[PDB]
Amino acid sequence: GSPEFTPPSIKKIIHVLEKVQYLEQEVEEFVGKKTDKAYWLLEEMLTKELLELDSVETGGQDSVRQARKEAVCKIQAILEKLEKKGL
Repeated sequence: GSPEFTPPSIKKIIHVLEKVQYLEQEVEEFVGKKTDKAYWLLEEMLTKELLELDSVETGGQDSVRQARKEAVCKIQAILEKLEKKGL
């Protein structure tokens, strides 16, 4: 048919990454607390997306390994930003 751009499964990497982008913007607002029930869930939701992306087994996919590592790094930046939003 046609070559097109962006494979089929790659779309998920975008879908998941798109989710992280929204989570980041939410953190900036999030006025939760380090010991708040929402904060736990807030950190919980972030870790959840990271757990989904870090669930692929793969084997010889450089594109996946690169995206997987980059995605996890993003969660790290937000995780700390939240640690200071709680208190």
